[PDB]
Amino acid sequence: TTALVCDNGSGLVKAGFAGDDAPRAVFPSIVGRPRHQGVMVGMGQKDSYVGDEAQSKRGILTLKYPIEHGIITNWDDMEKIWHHTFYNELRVAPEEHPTLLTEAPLNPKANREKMTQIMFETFNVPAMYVAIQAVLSLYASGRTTGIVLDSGDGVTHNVPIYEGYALPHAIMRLDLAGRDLTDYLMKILTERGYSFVTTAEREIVRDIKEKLCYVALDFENEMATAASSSSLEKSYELPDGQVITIGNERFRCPETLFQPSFIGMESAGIHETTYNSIMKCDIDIRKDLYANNVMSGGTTMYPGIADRMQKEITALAPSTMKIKIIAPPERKYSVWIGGSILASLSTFQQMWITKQEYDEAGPSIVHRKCF
Amino acid sequence: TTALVCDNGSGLVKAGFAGDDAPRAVFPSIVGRPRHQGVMVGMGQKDSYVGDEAQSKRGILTLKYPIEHGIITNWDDMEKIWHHTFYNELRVAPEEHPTLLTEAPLNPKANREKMTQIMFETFNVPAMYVAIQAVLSLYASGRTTGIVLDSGDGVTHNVPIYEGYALPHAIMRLDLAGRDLTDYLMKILTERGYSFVTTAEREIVRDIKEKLCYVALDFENEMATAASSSSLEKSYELPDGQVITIGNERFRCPETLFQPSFIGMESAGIHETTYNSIMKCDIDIRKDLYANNVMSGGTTMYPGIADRMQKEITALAPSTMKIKIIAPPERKYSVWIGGSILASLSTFQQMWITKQEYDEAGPSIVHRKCF
Amino acid sequence: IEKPMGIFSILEEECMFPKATDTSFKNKLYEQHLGKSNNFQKPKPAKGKVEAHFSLVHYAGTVDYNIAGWLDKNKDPLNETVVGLYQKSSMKTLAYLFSKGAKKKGSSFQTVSALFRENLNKLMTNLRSTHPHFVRCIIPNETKTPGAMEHELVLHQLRCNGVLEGIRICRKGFPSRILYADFKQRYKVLNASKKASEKLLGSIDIDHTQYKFGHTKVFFKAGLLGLLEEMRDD
Ligand SMILES: Nc1ncnc2c1ncn2[C@@H]1O[C@H](COP(=O)(O)OP(=O)(O)O)[C@@H](O)[C@H]1O
Ligand SMILES: Nc1ncnc2c1ncn2[C@@H]1O[C@H](COP(=O)(O)OP(=O)(O)O)[C@@H](O)[C@H]1O
Repeated sequence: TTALVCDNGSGLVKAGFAGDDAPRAVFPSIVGRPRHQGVMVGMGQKDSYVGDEAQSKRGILTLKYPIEHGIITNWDDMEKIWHHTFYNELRVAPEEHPTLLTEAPLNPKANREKMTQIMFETFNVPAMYVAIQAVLSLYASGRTTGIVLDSGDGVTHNVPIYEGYALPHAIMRLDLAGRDLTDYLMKILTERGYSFVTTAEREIVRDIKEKLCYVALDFENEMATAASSSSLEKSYELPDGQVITIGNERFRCPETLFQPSFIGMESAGIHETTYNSIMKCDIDIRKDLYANNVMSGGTTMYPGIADRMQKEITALAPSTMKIKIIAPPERKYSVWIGGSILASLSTFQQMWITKQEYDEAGPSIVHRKCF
Repeated sequence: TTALVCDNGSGLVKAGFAGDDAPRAVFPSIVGRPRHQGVMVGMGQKDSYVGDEAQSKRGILTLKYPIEHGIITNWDDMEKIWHHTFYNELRVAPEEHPTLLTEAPLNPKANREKMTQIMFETFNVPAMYVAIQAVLSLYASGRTTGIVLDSGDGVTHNVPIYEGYALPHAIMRLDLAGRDLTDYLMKILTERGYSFVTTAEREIVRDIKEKLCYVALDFENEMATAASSSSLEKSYELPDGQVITIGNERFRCPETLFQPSFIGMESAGIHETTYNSIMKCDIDIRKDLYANNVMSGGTTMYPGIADRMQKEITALAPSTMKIKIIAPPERKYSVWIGGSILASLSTFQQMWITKQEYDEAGPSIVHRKCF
Repeated sequence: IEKPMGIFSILEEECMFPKATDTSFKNKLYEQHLGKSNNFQKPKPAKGKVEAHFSLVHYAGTVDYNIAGWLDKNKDPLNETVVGLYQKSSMKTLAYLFSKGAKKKGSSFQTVSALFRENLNKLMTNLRSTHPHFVRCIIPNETKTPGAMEHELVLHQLRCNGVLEGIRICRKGFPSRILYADFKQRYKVLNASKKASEKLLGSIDIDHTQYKFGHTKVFFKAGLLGLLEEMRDD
């Protein structure tokens, strides 16, 4: 029967049925709890909202993402997330549906294990499987070679793949992603007088980031320009009026990805880690990797990011190599799309982990080639 | 019916039909196997590439020449090579085709024995025969007397022939050939900063050797010249840009053939082994041999090798004999050409080893004058 | 052809896969089926025909197929925004395009073989809900000369109609179900009802394997009456 494809990630849970063309249900992976006491008896306030309901009730809740950097920290909230997904967003008994789960590379094995165990005990699925987000992202792009630069809300990784073979020793995980950009924007928005501190208004800041920010092709020129003119200021109306204006910030914020020093990190920028991951691969496959820089995840959705990315990585690479950047317009869902594609295969229907098999071999089965 | 001429050699399998003018199929005699694990299911990745397929998939394979020095060391990969040759390169059922095979002189007896046995059991040819590469290379040159200096990729041997008679007591085999030159070049390329260690990039080094290297007429003068000027430096672009430049190495590398001490061998150089092979023959035939030095094999294809060869062997020989060196412009295929010529004959059509005969007398029939 | 990992399933996989090619399809087919089945088998290079790629056997004999083009012939991703355009057009095209999640495929996973195997089962069920009858209009001759016929051409109509398969399935059992009416009168010539049948059968040298008279008629393999045909005459 049909298989389920739940791509957790941070920030956004996106689920749907295998074989479909887009995730049916998409909502923020947060859990809220009231933080005042409530006085209207008979209102029957529940004790913890979740998803879009919490996102609507923000004003009186305290929101807590149960996934920090690709890893799950609060397991009970994650179970609430999954249960809400299955029983409300998809409205389907998970009793008879093999589900496909995703996770970033280089994660604590305990994460994946406990994930498997909860899936088989609490929800009691018939089968399951855990896939690497980047491989699925490659699937969705109809490629079979090329490094993929996924950058979700919590983590950022490069995976070089060639002829369907992955070179694990060249995988580069980096813990800079949309949440960090949101925080840095919250910080640099103070110097205009705007102060957002609440977990609620962090969402306001995230919206501001998704609407106004953009990558600048040349940082110094854009800085000097914003200094001289004012053709870069754009306004924005908050949920209570009182429009605000941001200028330099619009491209200061996402610039972090290329100069992580802005937030005190020491690691190299996006382009730099990409080029390094290239150079770690064997010399015979570097031209194709140069030609097939796939890009996915919501953080790669900035206006101008592909052009700046191309310029930098061109400056690093030799001059006789063709640099291309595959940036589809729906790339925010490429992981889920590739997941649906893979789950819909038949040559895949023998890679699942059967409930019986797990009962036979325990949650240690995941690391085994029942991967 | 048609006969097949499969010249195995090291480094390069070259096959074709008897009577033709050039081998139809020519491809590197290697067998690659993936060395990563592969993650994209449904790719149906085969488990062992071979030939040009592997030469193209180099970046993710580990290449294994199944012929070390004229001798076959891994029989399963050699069987894969033969099977691929027949069924894909020539696309011909070997059931109804006598095949001609070649091997160097002074090889393990079990080599040709097991070769015949496999050819008769696995592929089930009607007949076959094993010839000496040097005799064929003489056939192709339209000669009937003269030392032939075949220097393939794995082995180097001299065979003096006169009036169609071979003098076996003077056959001089030496185990220095193109593969060792490639390795020595890999070594001395370090002292410039370039490091190639992978079996894949040994092929890159081989290409560099085939393109840039050449033999110096006078080693000391060329060394001093490369020291003084820079008119010898030439560049070369690797498969990912990053052009390199090599100077002294261009003639340092193939100089080994004349000074094996460079790679720590004790035997004499090419010119000197040739002269010795001459001197071991009867005094009455030495002038013709002096006049008819033949050269075959890809390693004898360096720019300038014939001139240096002539100078050296002239210095060794008396001053009244005339020294000549027959270096045709296609000498790389002289073995296959001579094989086609010989197989096309009819005075030869009774030298084959009929499968019935082998079934009657076992693989020991090879050494028996059914040669 | 129809089960999971069958030919149609594999063709669907290759219509989904990123960089599939005819050669990859041929390989996947072989590695999934060759040797590991009996119906599926290798084509035979002969007869000057251009290219066969895999040979199947049916009730109407064996047949080998050519694979070049099956991939780009089967993929048909139906766009959706343009179908909305059609629904909102002003002609009567919208009359066709008038407007659960489980087992419904995406507008990017559409494939011809799927719709085939769907409506084919629609038939094979609504027809399974109805009593069958059969007629096989042969053409016995190339031209219009009645009465005269050639075998080989009607031999083809034999297999395309597969009536020889019916005669074969009824042929490896007891094809001859006959009463006593002619049995007694044609077999009394060696030993001149039910017990009379037992007498007339035990006396003309037949073993009790290749026949059976249950309670009304006697059942016979074909090739045994011919044995009697020449012997029940004297
Ligand atoms: N248009 C946009 N511009 C910039 N950033 C965006 C945009 N849309 C989403 N994002 C960021 O990307 C994140 C969503 O990425 P996603 O791929 O859902 O992450 P994950 O894979 O962890 O779920 C959000 O947290 C948001 O901050
Ligand atoms: N143009 C060239 N210059 C120098 N060396 C060459 C050239 N072409 C081929 N070679 C060397 O010769 C070898 C091929 O010789 P070949 O006669 O095919 O050997 P074999 O008879 O063992 O197959 C290769 O390994 C290569 O290193």
